[PDB]
Amino acid sequence: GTGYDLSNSVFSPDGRNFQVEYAVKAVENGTTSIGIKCNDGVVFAVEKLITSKLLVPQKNVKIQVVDRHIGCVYSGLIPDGRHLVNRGREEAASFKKLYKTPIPIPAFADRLGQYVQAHTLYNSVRPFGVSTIFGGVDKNGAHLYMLEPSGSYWGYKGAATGKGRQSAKAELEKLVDHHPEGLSAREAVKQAAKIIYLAHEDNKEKDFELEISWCSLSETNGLHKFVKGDLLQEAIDFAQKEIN
Amino acid sequence: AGYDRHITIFSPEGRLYQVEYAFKATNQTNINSLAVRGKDCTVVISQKKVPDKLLDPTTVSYIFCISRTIGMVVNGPIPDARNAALRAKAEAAEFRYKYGYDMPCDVLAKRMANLSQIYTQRAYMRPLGVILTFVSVDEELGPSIYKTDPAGYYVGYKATATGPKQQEITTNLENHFKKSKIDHINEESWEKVVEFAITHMIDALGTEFSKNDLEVGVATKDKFFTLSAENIEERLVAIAEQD
Amino acid sequence: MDIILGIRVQDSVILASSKAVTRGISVLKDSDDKTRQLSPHTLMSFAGEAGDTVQFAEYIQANIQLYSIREDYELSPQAVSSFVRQELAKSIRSRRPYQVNVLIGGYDKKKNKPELYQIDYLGTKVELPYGAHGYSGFYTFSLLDHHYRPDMTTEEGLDLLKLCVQELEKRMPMDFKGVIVKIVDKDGIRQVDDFQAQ
Amino acid sequence: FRNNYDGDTVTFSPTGRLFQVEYALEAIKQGSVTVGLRSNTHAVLVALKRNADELSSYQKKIIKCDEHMGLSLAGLAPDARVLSNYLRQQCNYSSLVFNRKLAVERAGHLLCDKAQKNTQSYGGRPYGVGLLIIGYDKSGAHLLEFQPSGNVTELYGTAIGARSQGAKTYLERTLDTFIKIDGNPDELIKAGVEAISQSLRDESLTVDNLSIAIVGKDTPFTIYDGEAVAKYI
Amino acid sequence: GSRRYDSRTTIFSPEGRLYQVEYALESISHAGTAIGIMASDGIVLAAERKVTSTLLEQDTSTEKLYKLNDKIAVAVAGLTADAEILINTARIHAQNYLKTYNEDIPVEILVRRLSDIKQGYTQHGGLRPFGVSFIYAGYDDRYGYQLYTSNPSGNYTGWKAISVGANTSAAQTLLQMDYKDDMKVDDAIELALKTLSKTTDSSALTYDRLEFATIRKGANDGEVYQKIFKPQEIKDILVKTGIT
Amino acid sequence: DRGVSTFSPEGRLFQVEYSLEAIKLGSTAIGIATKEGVVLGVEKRATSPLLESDSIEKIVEIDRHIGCAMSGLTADARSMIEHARTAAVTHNLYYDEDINVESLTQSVCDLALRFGEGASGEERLMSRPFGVALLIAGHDADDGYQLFHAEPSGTFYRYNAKAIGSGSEGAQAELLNEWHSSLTLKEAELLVLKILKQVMEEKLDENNAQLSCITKQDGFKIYDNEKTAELIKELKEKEAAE
Amino acid sequence: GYDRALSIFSPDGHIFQVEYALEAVKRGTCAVGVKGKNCVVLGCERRSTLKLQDTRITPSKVSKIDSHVVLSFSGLNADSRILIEKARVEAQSHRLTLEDPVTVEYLTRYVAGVQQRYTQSGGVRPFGVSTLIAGFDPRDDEPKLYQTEPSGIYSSWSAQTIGRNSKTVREFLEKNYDRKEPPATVEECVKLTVRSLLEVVQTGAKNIEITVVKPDSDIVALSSEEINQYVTQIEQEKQEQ
Amino acid sequence: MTDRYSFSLTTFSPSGKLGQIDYALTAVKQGVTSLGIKATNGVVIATEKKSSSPLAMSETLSKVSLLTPDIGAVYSGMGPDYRVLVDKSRKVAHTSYKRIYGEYPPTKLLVSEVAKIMQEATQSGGVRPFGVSLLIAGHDEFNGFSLYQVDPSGSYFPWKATAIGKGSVAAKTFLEKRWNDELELEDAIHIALLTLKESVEGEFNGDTIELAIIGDENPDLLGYTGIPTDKGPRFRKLTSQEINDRLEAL
Amino acid sequence: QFNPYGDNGGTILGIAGEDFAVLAGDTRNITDYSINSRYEPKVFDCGDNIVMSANGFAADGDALVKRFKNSVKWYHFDHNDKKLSINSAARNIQHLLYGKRFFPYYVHTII
Repeated sequence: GTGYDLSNSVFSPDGRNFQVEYAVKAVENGTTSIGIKCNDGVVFAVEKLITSKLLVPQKNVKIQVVDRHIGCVYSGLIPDGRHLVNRGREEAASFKKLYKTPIPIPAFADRLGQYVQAHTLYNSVRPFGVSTIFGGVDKNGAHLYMLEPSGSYWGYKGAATGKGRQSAKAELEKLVDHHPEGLSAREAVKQAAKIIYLAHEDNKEKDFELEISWCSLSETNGLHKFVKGDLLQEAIDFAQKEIN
Repeated sequence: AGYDRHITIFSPEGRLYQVEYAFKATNQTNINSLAVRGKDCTVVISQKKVPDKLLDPTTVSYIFCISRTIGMVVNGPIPDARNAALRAKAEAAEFRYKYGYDMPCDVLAKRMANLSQIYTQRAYMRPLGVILTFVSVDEELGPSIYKTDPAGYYVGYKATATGPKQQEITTNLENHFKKSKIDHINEESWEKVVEFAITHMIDALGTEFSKNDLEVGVATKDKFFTLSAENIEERLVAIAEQD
Repeated sequence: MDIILGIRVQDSVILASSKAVTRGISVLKDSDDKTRQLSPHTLMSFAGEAGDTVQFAEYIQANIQLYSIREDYELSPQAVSSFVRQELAKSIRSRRPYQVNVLIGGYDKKKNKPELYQIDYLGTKVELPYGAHGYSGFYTFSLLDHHYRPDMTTEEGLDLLKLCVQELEKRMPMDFKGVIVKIVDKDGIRQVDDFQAQ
Repeated sequence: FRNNYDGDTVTFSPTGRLFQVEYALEAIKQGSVTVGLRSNTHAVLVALKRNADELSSYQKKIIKCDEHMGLSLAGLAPDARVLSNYLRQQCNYSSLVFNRKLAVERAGHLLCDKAQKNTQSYGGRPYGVGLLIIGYDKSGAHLLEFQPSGNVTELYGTAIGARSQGAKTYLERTLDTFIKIDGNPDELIKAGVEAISQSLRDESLTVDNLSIAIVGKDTPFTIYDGEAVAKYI
Repeated sequence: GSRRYDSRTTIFSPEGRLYQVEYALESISHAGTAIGIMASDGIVLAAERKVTSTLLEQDTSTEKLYKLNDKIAVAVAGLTADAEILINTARIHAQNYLKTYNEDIPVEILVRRLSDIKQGYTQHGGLRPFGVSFIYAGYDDRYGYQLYTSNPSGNYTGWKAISVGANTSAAQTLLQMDYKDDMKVDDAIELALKTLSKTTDSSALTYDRLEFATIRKGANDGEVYQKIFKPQEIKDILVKTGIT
Repeated sequence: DRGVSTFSPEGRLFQVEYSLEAIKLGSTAIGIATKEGVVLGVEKRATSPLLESDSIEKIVEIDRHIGCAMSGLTADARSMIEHARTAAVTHNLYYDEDINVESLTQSVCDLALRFGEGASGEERLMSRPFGVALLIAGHDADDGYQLFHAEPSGTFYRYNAKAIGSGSEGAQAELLNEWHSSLTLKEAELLVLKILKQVMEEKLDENNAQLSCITKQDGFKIYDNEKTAELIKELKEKEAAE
Repeated sequence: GYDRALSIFSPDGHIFQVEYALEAVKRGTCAVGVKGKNCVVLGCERRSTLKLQDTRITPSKVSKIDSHVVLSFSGLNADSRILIEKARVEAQSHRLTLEDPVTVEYLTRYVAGVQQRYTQSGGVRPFGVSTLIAGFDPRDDEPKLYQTEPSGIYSSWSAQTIGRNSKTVREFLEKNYDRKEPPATVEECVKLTVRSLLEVVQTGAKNIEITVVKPDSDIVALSSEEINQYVTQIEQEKQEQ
Repeated sequence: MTDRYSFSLTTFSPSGKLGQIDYALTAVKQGVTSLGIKATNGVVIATEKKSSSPLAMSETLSKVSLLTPDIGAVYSGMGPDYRVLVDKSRKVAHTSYKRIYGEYPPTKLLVSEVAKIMQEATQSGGVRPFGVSLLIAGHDEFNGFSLYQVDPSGSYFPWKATAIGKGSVAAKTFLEKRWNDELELEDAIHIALLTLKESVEGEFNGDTIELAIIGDENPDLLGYTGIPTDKGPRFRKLTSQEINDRLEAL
Repeated sequence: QFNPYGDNGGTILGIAGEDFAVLAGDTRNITDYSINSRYEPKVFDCGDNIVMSANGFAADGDALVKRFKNSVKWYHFDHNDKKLSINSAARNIQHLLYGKRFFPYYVHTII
């Protein structure tokens, strides 16, 4: 029959969970955000649609920090993304309290994974309306992850989600090919800025604001920091130069 | 009336459609996996398919290290697979603490099968769209392959296969054992048992493999481990110098 | 402690209970009725801890009265005493036990025989021809062991109680300000208002 | 379509929508208009109060949360009472434990996270009210727009409710003007009263009809009603 | 949510009837017929075994006649499993009363307590009612010999002669025809067998398809005795009455 | 089915709106606030002549300075009056003073939306909204005489005059014209008694109608039948005068 | 665990579960109450779908809440027991704390409150029972008669009836009960009660039971003969015309 | 989270039928045939080991299970449902009897305990009935030998001999012809193997057949000596060899 | 064993005039035979023209004042900015103090 898409935990005849797939539609509808893994860190960047001149510039931040070394960015339902970061923060604090060492990125990835996967097990809860790109620097290198509403996640060289995910993915793939030895933190910040400006073309009707953050072992000492001032503008120009 | 296909309650035929559709989800990944028993080892083979270029291939895995001795390969969506993996690891650690010895492969299998049976009977819990193949060299039973499904069913195998093209692998392995007249691979080294597993994987599927198309896990006395891309490449070189 | 006496004769149970209520240094009341009617043919007297004494009695009363309504029937004196014993036997192993000793005197309308039950705060029940709680028994039991007969009339029983009260007035240190006497028989419960000088 | 996917907040539509949340958003547009706007020294709320009869009162729209924070409502008033009271506690907790005035930005984060919990769980409903939060903290004047969807945005000026688009367009035009109304509270309020009146249509703002609140540099969050707003009519 | 699958077992029909109760009574109407007849010197319980085979062990069998107390027994019509749940709780209540008052539990109080438990599943809990109807046969020193009946609704009544299960209408008419207030146990034993014999849906009324129990105050004693008839004892009495 | 706290496409709560439809079937209740006191009057509406009219209690005392009138499902009002009476006395115990009329009303209104099957906000254990509206009338030193209309929606309005129940819409339009900021208590008494007569199906008398007032001096008092009977008489004479 | 809202509002503003609970009352056997100058009388009809009962032990229709108050009902028998029990418990609890038995109004107010609670609580259906509560307040000789219904609403009546054909018997009472001169005798009060039931019961000497409650805990039920005598005298009143 | 299914999933239909119990019985009917026969000095229970793959090791799956040293069980229907019922049945034997009376429960009571568990899965909130029928065979000092059948409804009945599952009707009839109250244990084992042959399509040997008996005490299977009152378990599972030996005299 | 109570000494004084009131108190805070502070305020302005001092165990004193100050704040929030009268403040403090009847604020308080 039909109606398999009306309750969460229900399998359809083809083994699918339609409510999760409907959550993906909410993500696809949202703003585009990316993550770039460099030779000693990670770079996160997001599009910020300027609905009106009344929006105070640089104030409405989207990128969130977990602990002091992890950065999280998401596309879709923003409140749902905050809920996941709130849990991630609790989850990280639990780890550090017991094990002393700040949570490794793969460890943190599974923690967010199991929690999102749990929201697909029961009909009393709704699946997360976000795809989250996160990562940082730990004991043994840099890690970049992307998490889906299904609870599925993988490690990434580069990641993209949202409106202009395809434009971004295409650009990220070019980078992977043209830099087999590895991109640098400095290069990635600029390169990210470009990808957003290019991926914005799938939403060119509205003006936008760029936001970049990074976590590099040499550049930020392995801590998550927001790209501000001169370094931001340097990346703004780099993108505004190559858009033409 | 028509909700007998939404929750785990009996249909007029005495069937459970949600269990049946959970089985369907196990093939969603489009990956085949086989397990064979050596003379004193157990080898699992699973296809590795990394489509996206942006993916880190080192993070893509469906084989899990449950305990020092227990290994588990999954067929089905990865979020459900990791859900089953974490629980099995947690169950393995607890058993050791409570009873003073390492949890046997068949016991963990039964435990996970029992746990899967609950979701089959209780309405608020959904079945996991996964099939779990547990492997080890038990200190009492020797090389062991025990496999569970969404129905809550479990049993031991001389050798087994799971996936979309499961039947071809199964009948291939069947024919070899009808021939050899024994229930295992009569080999001393695991390296050759791994080679056997890859060989019959090729013959049944009719496909050649590179070092990045496969995924191997080996269980031995007091250890289970996975092979690296180069460990597999070495195994692929040896099978080439035979055909 | 307060004086609580009970005596079963031929066709009735007679309960004698002291009227004094002393708190520390002062006698606050000399007209206290240390008894409750649980049912038309069953009476219970009590002595013990200041607060618990009345609270337990009124609680037991409310329970029997509820039963009497629900079934439109009067439980036998045995059935009531068994109920009371369980309540005290629960109490003893609770957080704060009822420190109350009771005498249950009732006329069984089915057996046509008077019955007297003695239960302490532990939940120790026993059926007696005559009973006493506290220090009273130390003076009275030897009197009653000597003068008691099973075929004694209600009038003989009252004379026997008078003899006990006299001994308790002579040899006991505390002034219990006399007693209230009540008769429980086939016709119910009545109070002897003239024991001050019978 | 819609009818099958609007039974509860826990259900996604095939297009990825949450109708129960969108239905809750509709209760705001049905509510009376209110406006917020700020300079660098002050932040002002101007609200149009609504009456049932000419015998009824004009239901209050402004609620004080702390000495440095307050908000205006548009939609279900009981839900505004709930959310304002939660915000009152959070301001109070910050002062008692940390001896610290709660940052307006964090207040928005907390309101967002509380509203979100009502959009993912079964049985519950989304809040049916919009909120405009003004405040003066350690980083100057602030204005926040709260939506039951859980979306909180910091703005120079904004309006929510019926015909609110009139005021919102005016402020978007008057931007460069009112942002510089520093040191003069009376001008910022007048600029807010000119904003709200761009969303009128039915009547004109009378004495027992207008509601104005202000917070800033050396001005604790205070409400002006009736006779007190007469010099702005 | 879960509301989707809630049958709502404790709701009223537009007519002011309880669906689940009425359907439970419909379930009972197909179960083997049980009959209770009260005489001046005792009570007789008789029940017809629904479905029998050649290999069914009738000696170790008891599906309709259960012993609650030394003075109270029951006849079961409906789900045997549901009955045993209620039987156990009834066996407990009888003992609790004995411990409390040091007296045997008066027949009606035990009956009421069980009937109240049935009423519970009728007003709250969202659970299905017990598909069981009881015939209580008991003795106390207040009303003497007593016969009660209770059904899934939670209602109970007293009787001189009653039948539950299948063909109750036909059985009740036959009972109303031959019953007399001054009846003796042996007369009632015969009446019960005759009524069942005429209402049986099977061919012949044989011993292997019957359960029989009597509650008498054996004159040569002074106490009440419960007698549950053995397979041979049922066979004997079946010949004596003139059925063979 | 569908959740008890579900929103309509128009942004309304079904159960609250349906609750309001039950109110409309209830008996008429009218409040008039004056600078001499607030008057509360109700339609008794007995269902049979055998029903003892004075046992109908649709006007109750919250405190000496606060009283209220009900309309709709009157059984749903008991726990509301209980909460109000408790809230009033409790405040006095904590602060040694009279509870403000608005504050009392606000507390009663805090129970209104406490319904659901598990609404994520607290422990709202109530299966449905109240099927009754209340006219809470009182006096306090801060805001003098006050009349409030409490609804199952959680919202409460302050009225100079308000009519609730069956003949509300018509009676309200009447109060619109008749009310002025200088009415006397007497004038208001006749006014309530007049409007009631217009909307009531039955002919108004001292047995199917009940009056009450609240004044700073004497507090909340329910007018006994003999007192109202005369006010009905005074009304008839003043109406027949022109 | 079960808290599904069974009793809720409908588009027109009704609680259908409470509405249907009254339909269960309509089905229940008729019950009537009339108050005199010095007594109250409760009349109840007995069913005849099945006849072979034991009248000694079969639960009667009029129940004693306390020595001075009685409760009769119409509707589901099983539901009533729960209400009778709770009322009987509160009867003793009141005597324990207030040191004075309940007033008929208070006891009625409690029973009605229990009923109302089941109309807006989760996972429960309303009581399919409507009750008549009669008796005398402590140290009072003024007769009291109250009625409750599933909705939780209660009120006092000079005379009232509930159950099947209560529409008919009420009409009889409406044109046969003078409030000016209520039955000044126990006899003429019992007679008026029998008369009202005979309009519906259709010749039922064994199908009519009567209870008389007088001041100071004076409650007594009439035997078949005593009632049958009234019936005989009443059937003559008709034939003598 | 939280099990919000606090309502019954098995309810009465207008016809008076309990849907889920009927459907659970349907699931039993599809299951492989299993049987039980009571002799004068023992009871025999047997079933077919329907291996779902020739690669699968049919030994690592026991359709016949020991509950107490004197009680064994076999089933027809859903395997996983049976497995958990065995776990529950083995435990309730201790918790509700052995830990109280210092001895193992008699057959009839353990059966009654298992029946209680299955009954609850018919009434409890948010569950389905067990999709199995059980045949429990045992021996206790005061009741001797006995054989019981337990259905998804929770109902149970004693048998002299019976069969459940696929070809139950055919097998039940064949037992009726061959049963008498003078059968020896060996005769019952012979009757069992004959009756099971008609239910088996393919291979019929000690590897495709599972058979266990409740007979005499096995002092060799006790594991210890020194306590004269402890003489060993009456439950014994026959080996693949022991079955084949009896199949030659078929 | 841990003693939850301590003594911080100090002395407070309250005198009411016809149209005024005073609440005095020394600024010395001690522990045993040592001085903790020569200036540690003890009398506070709580709003609504109410001055309060809870002398004795400092930690209990501060906690009580803090709770009452917050009680004044919530009195405005819940009763439309009404002034908390001194008699009402007194009664409110009784409940604040009796709330810890079995673990008292070890202070003598004057308003």
